[PDB]
Amino acid sequence: MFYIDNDSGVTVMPPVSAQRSAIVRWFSEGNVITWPGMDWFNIVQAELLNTLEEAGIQPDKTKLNQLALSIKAIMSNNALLIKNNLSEIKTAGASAQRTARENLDIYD
Amino acid sequence: MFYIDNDSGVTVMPPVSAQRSAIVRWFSEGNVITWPGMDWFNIVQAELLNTLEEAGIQPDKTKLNQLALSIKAIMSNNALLIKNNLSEIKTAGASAQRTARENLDIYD
Amino acid sequence: TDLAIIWTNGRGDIAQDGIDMLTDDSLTTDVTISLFTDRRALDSDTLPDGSDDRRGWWGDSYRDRPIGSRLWLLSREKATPDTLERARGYAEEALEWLKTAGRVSAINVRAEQLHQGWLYLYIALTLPDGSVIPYEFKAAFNG
Amino acid sequence: SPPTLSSLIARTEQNIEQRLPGSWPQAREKTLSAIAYAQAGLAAGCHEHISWVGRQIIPSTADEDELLEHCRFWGVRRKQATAASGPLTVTTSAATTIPAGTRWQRADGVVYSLADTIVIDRAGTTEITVTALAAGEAGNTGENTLLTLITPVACVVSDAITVKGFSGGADIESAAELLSRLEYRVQYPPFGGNQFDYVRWAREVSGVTRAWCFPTWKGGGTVGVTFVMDNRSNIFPQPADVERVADYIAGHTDPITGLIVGQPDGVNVTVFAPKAKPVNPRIYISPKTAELKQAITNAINTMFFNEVMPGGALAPSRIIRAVAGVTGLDDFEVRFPTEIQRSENTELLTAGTIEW
Amino acid sequence: HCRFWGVRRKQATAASGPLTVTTSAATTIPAGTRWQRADGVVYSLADTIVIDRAGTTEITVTALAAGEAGNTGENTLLTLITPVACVVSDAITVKGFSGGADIESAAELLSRLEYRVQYPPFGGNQFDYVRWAREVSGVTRAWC
Amino acid sequence: TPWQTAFLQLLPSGLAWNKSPDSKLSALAQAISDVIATAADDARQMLRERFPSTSRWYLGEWESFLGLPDCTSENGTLSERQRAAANKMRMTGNLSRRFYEWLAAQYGFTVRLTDSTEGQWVTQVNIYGIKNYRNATVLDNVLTPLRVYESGALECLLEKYKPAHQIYKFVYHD
Repeated sequence: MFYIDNDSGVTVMPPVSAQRSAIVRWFSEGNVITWPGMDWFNIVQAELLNTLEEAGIQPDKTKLNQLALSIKAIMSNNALLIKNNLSEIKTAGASAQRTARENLDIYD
Repeated sequence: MFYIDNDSGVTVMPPVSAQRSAIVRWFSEGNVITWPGMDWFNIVQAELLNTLEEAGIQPDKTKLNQLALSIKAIMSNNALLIKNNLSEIKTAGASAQRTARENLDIYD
Repeated sequence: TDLAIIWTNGRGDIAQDGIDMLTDDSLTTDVTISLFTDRRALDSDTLPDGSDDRRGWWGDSYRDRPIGSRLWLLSREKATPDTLERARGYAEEALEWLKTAGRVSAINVRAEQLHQGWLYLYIALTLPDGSVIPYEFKAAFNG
Repeated sequence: SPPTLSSLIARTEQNIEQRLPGSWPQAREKTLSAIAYAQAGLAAGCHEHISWVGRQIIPSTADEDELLEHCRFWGVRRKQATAASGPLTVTTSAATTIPAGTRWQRADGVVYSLADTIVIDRAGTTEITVTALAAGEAGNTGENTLLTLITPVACVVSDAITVKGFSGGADIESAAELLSRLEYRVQYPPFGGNQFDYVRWAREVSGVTRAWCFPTWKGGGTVGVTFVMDNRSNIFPQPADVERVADYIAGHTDPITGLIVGQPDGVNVTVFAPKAKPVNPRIYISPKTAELKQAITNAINTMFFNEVMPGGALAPSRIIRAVAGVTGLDDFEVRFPTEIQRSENTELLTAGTIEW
Repeated sequence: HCRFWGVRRKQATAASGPLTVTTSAATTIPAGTRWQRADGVVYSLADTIVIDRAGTTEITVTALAAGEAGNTGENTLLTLITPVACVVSDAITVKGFSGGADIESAAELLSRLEYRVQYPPFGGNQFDYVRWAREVSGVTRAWC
Repeated sequence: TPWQTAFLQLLPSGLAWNKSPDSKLSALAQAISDVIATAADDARQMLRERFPSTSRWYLGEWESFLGLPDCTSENGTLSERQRAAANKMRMTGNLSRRFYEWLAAQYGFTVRLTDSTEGQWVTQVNIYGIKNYRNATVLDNVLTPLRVYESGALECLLEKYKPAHQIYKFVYHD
């Protein structure tokens, strides 16, 4: 899927190296020539994969909007939605509705 | 802008080859050194561009915070806000208020 | 011990159980396969559809015997005794391959019309003394 | 590099487990495990077929028929086999007519058939010319050989002895030779005036084994060619060989297109022959035997044939490697060639007699 | 017959292999930690190992099942049973486990018994001293 | 996926079988057919491997058969190795200055063969637009630098393929 599907890869990730520079560094074609290395690619790929895992969607190769679907899935799993109209409080239970009315200051 | 404007990219995205390995595969420089390939680059930039397009933000090379703006726009479009005081759910229509209150157990 | 066919929403399918798929070692799978897969209609039969296609299987010319039953010819019938007689005959013809071998001793199948709009088939076999206890389930619905 | 069968089993099991969450197809004696194994076998067969489809893209690793097709496409032409022929000196006993198509078989089994009918009117030997039917290297024979008679004739002695043997028996080029020629053609492209062009021109002529070309030999307008024939005992050109090689480079028809190609009109080639510059090593052997004499001599000859060029300098280490390549001996210290020997382009290095 | 002669049958043997486990903050794995497979066969590590830094390490682990069943393959995923501080419940096994021999068969035992019966005495010889010195694990060259 | 559709169509047709895109038969068909999908991808990439200009698996063999590894093949860039192989396989030509200009420009350089300055045979190779930087592509390794700096690739190429009689004289311009 989103990981490298070529024949060249290791099923176990190599550990990342220790920190070397405390200041943000960048790329440069010219004045020292820079090479990517495994660490930067692994970090970016792992960030994307972990965002997908947090959203709960398994990675697939044919689809490309899985990051947007991941953001939307996190949004639904954590925050209320306009279309839902406060259904999550009810789904949770009756004490949740009691406390919601308590916070909205609706006494008997 | 965001894409390859180095006069080295094709106008039409080449098709993505089928999945080869099921497990995640990481990069390694030392028993065969791995290469990124076209599919990894295409997939990563496609995910970023798809998130940008989902948020309704047109890519622009000058700005470098468009991912944060995209996430904030997804928030403002598909979630409740603290500064709105539920206004979004009550400008929609009376049926929304009826459903919200009957959900919150506030009826006649 | 092959996979078992489980009926949900009027359509059978393989099912899981714990680690792998549910397994069956009885006549239940054999009967539910020999009864409910469409075999090739004859040249002279009139299909229930308005089309000209006859079902079957690409392996019918590789498996020494037609696969299933011709019960699909009764897709759209009215409440008349002719359809009941035809269903009885088709079930007998589909399941007679078991009686040809030694896996069953006798077959008794009857057709009836229960509560309006019901084509009821009662098929009772006679397993021999050594046959294993068959599987047991009921059709189920959800959602 | 197709995946192995165990790797295919693992891949199929991973696919099954990914598609059906919560499952573990690796369990022993289970339906998913059996399905995975069967699919792995089918995929292994398919991958082997893919590998065979590969490996024939290049002429080097291709099979026989595909190699022949590659050579035919690239323009390499085969040389057909010939047939041996010669006199027979058959002895008769009266007037008779040896009919055309009669056959004389030699002990080995090869059969030589007379071409045209011959009428004889004396009781004495008569010389007739016969040609072989085998059409191969086995056709040619020695100097005085005997040939029997497959079927008797009216009044002809069965035996027949050839005072002067047959000749002209050759073999069709093998696929290995065709592949080598194609590999040389691809490795050294034809330009029409290049150093490799001159080398291949001097090599295409019959009998020549090696050649060398020096660009800008004696100025900015001339070149130089020097060839060495290794089949012959001398292994150094003659004036006739030099003039015929010059003629061949000056003009020769191309078998493919039928037009004649050669050197440009403004250059001076002046192909010449090299001069021997022998070096005489002194190698000490612990066991002194004729087998080690032959082995060391042959190794040194091959070492020269491989890594010696006119005008080049050979390091003393080469001799050491060549003599160390032998097995039986224990010590192989060399004493004469202790310094690097160099020579001019006209001078060709050669292994002189070794003083044990 | 084997009991009388002196030949003892060989029992079933476990299977050992490498575990690639990564730690969070360089902990010390106890002497008897345990991992579990999906089928329900237990693997145990009988050793103590201290980790210096956060990274993946390979440890030799032997199965607790005597038979051939406790013998996994390539890239098999294993999980911990009892949580350990700064250890993630993940084990990859890049190299599959090896071993897993069941009890000896009748033909194998008969061959071993016949070897015992037919083998000759080996009095101290210049050749035999070489074998006796080389049989010890580690020794690779001997001279007498 | 089309391969799972093919597998489902190969499976028997009837009421007992459920071929809807959410059933266990489909979920298992995808896993069953993906292996043959990868095999078909390999067999399809063999068509690209057919030529040395785009071959990736068989670059080593295409170089060994052609005797390629030499001056005109650059340090490590797989694109340059492919270009050198694809040019050496189909390089046949004359000795003219026009052909030499075309051959030099086919490798990415730019030269013009101008008349002599001291003799008649010594033609001048005026090399324009000199650039020693080669950008790392997506095919090459992950450890290669972004730019590889190589010099003198055209010099020895032209000295190797020069006419036997003539001697070149190189001049660099900007």
